[PDB]
Amino acid sequence: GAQVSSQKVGAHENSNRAYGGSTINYTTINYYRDSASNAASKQDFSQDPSKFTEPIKDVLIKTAPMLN
Amino acid sequence: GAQVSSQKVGAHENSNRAYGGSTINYTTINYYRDSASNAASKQDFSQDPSKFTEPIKDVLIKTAPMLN
Amino acid sequence: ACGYSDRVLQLTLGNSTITTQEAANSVVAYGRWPEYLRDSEANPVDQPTEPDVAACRFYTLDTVSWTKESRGWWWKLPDALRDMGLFGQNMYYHYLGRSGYTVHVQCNASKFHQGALGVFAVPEMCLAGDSNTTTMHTSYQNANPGEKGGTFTGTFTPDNNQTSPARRFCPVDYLLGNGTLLGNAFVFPHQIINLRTNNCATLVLPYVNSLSIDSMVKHNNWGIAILPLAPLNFASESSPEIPITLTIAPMCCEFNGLRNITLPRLQ
Amino acid sequence: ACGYSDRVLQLTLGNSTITTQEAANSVVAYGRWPEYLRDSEANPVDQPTEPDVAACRFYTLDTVSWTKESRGWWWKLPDALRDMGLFGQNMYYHYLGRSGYTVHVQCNASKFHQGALGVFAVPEMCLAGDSNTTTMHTSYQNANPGEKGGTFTGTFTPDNNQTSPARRFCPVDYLLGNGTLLGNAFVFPHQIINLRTNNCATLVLPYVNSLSIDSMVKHNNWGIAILPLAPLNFASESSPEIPITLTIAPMCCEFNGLRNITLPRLQ
Amino acid sequence: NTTTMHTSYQNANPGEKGGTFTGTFTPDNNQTSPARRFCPVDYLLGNGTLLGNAFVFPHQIINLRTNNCATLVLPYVNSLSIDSMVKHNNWGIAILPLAPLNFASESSPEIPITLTIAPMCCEFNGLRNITLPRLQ
Amino acid sequence: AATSRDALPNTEASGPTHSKEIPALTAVETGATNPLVPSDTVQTRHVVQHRSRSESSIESFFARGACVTIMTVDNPASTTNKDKLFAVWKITYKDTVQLRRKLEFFTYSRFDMELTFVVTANFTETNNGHALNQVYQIMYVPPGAPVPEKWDDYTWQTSSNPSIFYTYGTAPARISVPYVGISNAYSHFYDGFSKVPLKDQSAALGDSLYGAASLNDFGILAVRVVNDHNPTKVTSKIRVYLKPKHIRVWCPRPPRAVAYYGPGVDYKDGTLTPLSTKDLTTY
Amino acid sequence: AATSRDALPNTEASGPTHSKEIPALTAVETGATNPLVPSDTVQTRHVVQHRSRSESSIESFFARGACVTIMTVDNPASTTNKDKLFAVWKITYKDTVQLRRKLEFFTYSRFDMELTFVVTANFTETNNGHALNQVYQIMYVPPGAPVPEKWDDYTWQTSSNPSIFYTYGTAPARISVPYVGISNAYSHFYDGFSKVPLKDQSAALGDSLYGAASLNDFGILAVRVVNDHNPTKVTSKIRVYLKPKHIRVWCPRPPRAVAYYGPGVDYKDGTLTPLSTKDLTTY
Amino acid sequence: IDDSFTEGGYISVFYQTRIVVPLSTPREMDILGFVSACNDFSVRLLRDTTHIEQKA
Repeated sequence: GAQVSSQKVGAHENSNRAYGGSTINYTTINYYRDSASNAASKQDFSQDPSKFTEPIKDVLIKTAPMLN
Repeated sequence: GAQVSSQKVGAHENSNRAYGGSTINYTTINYYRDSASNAASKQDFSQDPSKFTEPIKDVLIKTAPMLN
Repeated sequence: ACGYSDRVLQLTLGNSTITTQEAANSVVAYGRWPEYLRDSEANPVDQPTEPDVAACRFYTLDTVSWTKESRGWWWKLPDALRDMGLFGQNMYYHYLGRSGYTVHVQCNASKFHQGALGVFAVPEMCLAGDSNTTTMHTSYQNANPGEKGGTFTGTFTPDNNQTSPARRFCPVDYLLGNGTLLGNAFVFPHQIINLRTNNCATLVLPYVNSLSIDSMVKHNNWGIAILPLAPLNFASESSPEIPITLTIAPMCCEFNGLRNITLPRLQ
Repeated sequence: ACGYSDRVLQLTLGNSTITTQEAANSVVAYGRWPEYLRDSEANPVDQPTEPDVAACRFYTLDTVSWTKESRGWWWKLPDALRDMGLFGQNMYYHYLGRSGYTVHVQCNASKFHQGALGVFAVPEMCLAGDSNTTTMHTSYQNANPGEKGGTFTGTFTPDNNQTSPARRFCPVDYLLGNGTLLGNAFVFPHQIINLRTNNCATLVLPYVNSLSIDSMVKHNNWGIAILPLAPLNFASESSPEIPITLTIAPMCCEFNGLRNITLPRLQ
Repeated sequence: NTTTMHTSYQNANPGEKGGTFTGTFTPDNNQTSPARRFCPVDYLLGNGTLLGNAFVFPHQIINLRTNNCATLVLPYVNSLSIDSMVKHNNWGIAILPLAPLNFASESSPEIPITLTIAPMCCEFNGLRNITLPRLQ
Repeated sequence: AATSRDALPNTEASGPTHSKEIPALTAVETGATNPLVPSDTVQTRHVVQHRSRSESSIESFFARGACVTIMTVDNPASTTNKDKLFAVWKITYKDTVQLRRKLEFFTYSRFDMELTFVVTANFTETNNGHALNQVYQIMYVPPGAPVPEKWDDYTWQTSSNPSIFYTYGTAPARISVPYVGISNAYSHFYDGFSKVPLKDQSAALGDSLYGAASLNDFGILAVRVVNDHNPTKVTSKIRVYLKPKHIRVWCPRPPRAVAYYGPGVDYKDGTLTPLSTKDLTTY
Repeated sequence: AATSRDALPNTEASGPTHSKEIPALTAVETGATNPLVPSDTVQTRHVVQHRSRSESSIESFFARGACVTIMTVDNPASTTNKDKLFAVWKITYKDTVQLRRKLEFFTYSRFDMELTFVVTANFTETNNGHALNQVYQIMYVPPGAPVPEKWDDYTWQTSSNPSIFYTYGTAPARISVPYVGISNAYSHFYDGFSKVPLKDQSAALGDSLYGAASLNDFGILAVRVVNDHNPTKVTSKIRVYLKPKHIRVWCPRPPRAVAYYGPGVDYKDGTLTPLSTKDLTTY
Repeated sequence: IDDSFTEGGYISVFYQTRIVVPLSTPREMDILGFVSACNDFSVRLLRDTTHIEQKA
């Protein structure tokens, strides 16, 4: 039950495909029944730093005056 | 997510196919998530030696006289 | 349109009402605002009691005087309140108590004074003791100062008495009491009351903890820690003094498993 | 809507940025704003070079101290800058240089001081010398004070030395240096910095001159002249002192006919 | 022959005047304080690599019989998008007499070689205060 | 959709200005930090930014496997007057400064501990002797289970105790462990006591240390030398490397500033001075 | 489409001539080289050329893995009066002539360094002793990280330092590294200084060596003997072989003509004479 | 790391005027500086911070 995904190649010469065109993939196969044994899939996300940077009981427009 | 490609066999006897006809392939499988870990795919290209041999602010016709 | 300028607010949780006029548009801990326990992530199986208005309202603790030699103060919320009306009585009556907060640190001067008070709301604020021999040995009676709260110090002083020790925290200020630089402390939900501008800071803190609902008598959650960033100065006068005073309000709180009354050795 | 009230601005010409907070909504010379030379009215035939960001940015000249006996100051723009980064180096390298400006005269006090500085931007400001014998004999070296600028005086003093003279301008203040009443001077593009209110004046001056593009090393264009209208007073104190400081920014400038470097006898 | 690369800046960047290749290598012995200069030998193109093989870089041979000038247009080449100037150098011209000059049974003849360079499509970032290197 | 290996928002171009818009001016009281982009305080060009945060992601920060502890154990001659050494380490990262500071930036954490073992070994005594390739037992003794008395006792029968038998000189042993926490995140910082003191009891009967939660959270590791007393005494060391794999973190606490002291946040004197000198007016 | 394993343009046939076409005559001033094919200066037949440049391709030239350095390390008896030897080599190909000349034909390069380790080991002293199969740690200490003080110090805890634990006698260790350059190609030749000298400073305060760029480009390798002081002192050698895999090259510079001297292009006297003798008129 | 080739630059606050105050005001006020990255910043190639040492 193959888990084929795309690597993030830096368009390197003769790596399979780059500035001549083409993509690069890699096969994965979870082998153990217990999930906490799978390889850290590294396909992690990224949230907006707002819940820490911009946390206010209102909204802040940058071009506006801070302390209204 | 198999990467099957054709080898460049020298039509050797009983190698799978040659002067009796036939082709020869080989399976590849990128196993690591990090591209810089893939096997050097050796399917590299070849540019024209012109940017070094024939580099001029004009064009050079061989049958013509060099210093026009 | 009108004067609905960020500078004026009117908090009303429960039957109390704060109405400040230099108000620096309030902070909501982590975007996440206080709420009740969704059945989807609940834990204890009985019916959770909810004082609602009975507790949710604003309770003023006691005021702290603020001089030049003032080195900062620190409260332990879950505990800080323990007396304050019913949120005090319900506090003890149950084995489990999940409570959110709304801390409004009140403190105003004239246009002629100067200074900045960094009001930092640190989740799981484990302050460090004072015995170079044994670690964490800090006594409860002493570890939970309540309505009065504790106070940061200038430089560390090791507790030597060992026939029997003084078992207290010796929280140094530049290390935010928990051995970690103050200058970097601006990472927790916070507001700097900067005397020139705003004359109060309002942080709404939603219950944060590794558990759905946990204890109160035992385990603490948020802890406020107010430190003078810019020291207070007024006129070529020996020493000036303004009085900082916080008022906290427990919001969306609920408590489980009623029993007999808890009566901790706070003395 | 919001606090986009006239009192706050944020000039950004080039890689520099001014952000004043008492800002009296700026003046644009004559409605006409600074721009490049339209082919329709161009004159010299080569390719005009344009430093763009390299020059266009804000250059702070040097600050002037402002006391009670202070009688005013005066700069000669085209020249005033002559050093200030590349607008200095490009300045000299070409026979022709058309440049627009944005003068931001910075100067703030407390609510307790008082006074008004009339910042007048006079086009073709020909100030008068000081030799009752010969007229206009004023020396170059002396006529172009640059980054430092000159200063208006109380009452005229004739230069008597004649074996060899002092060849300087003797610019009287009530006559705006060019023998014409100050009270009537409010005709040129100007702003009065009136300490109670605004703490700066911003005038954007578009290149004005009888020619499409002219010289720089030679001919001057605009000239700033700041005069204390309302004298400075503070508390029954001998004498108070606030420091006025201008920052100019050459805008839409272009220069023609590159050569060898000009090196004027400025000493 | 003692320390490598110790060549001084003041000396390493000759500017408008430029430097000049030499006949045979001469080791700098002064060591109370050294002469810190380059000693670029010609058959090794100064960078320890044969001249006869040097015809690999963009080049033109001005061969007195024919052409009386050489014109090479060099596009900025460097491991970086845009780099420094005061510091890091890019291209470097190196003119070497391949066929030695001769004229008539005369003691010695002399012709004057003169280059003229033109910086093309240039751009510069981050303005500051003026740099004033110790070139003396 | 915004993954860790994207590409930072490309820098947009921007010319002169004179607007009543005031990006540059903040006011830190609000606690909010002005999200000013380079494009605001200067004229910027249109850069097509390729760089991505793919490596700083919470997952990758903890991508390397740190050394949580070392464990000395040794097999002596039968005739040894002393009992045979079998080390027993209590699972808890808090033993070495490194992994302990990384984890400590965050208030709470949910990770899948993936423990690996690099076991080594030399002949103690000067004596010139031999030893047939030893095999080690690394028994995980779950919180509350009976911790091993003698080296060779019944406790090691391991009928229900996850154990590994590592043969010396071979690919270093590895066993993945899922979030074994009683709560919903391992609390890197516990404020409060494990037993409240109650007036109708003695000061002792109900006391306890600050910051301590569960008696045995993670567990304990029993490691013996499985072979019998051999004439040539061989001491060994089992360095355990813990690498948090499927991980998550909450509340960004400021990093440890002064040298660690004990299991609790407490700090010894002297070590109290962290910063370095520098003139308030020298680059 | 024109790959490296094609087949050189087949030789076309060609008879007599008497044309005003002048292929044979060039004029090297133009710098351009006459692309004259055999078919021009002679009558050629129609050869169906099979040969292909598939092996000379930039990728295949660097297809073999060269030895960038050797590293001596040794585990002595506890009682050793001298500190235990742990070698530390600064990642930089420039240590041996071979790979250094190949790379040096080109001005710039972008490659993925694929480091392999063939570790060996013998008993130093005459003494007849034994040693249980040693295990080595090859810690990559990134540019700027703290380089290891003693053999067994905290630096080796390696909480965030890519390290490998090689057990002696086994398939030689291998770790691939992606282009770790700060720029967009490793500059095999850097012309210019790392600090410009400025008049308003002392000749010292602002000086620097020609050709040097970054203090620690590639990095440093710390390699210890992981086991403890064993009566029989065993010295080991870790030969690292670097093989540039996914590679690219720019600007074809003429190959090094005279023996290498130091990290910089500089050259010692004597070695200055490279060519051989031959009579200008003898085959 | 304090590398010369990859130098940072120089930051420096000066008085563009002077901090002017009225009578009966504290003549010596203090400024606090804060620093942070922008949605452009990013780091790479992880290592062990020099900042905290484990003595013995």
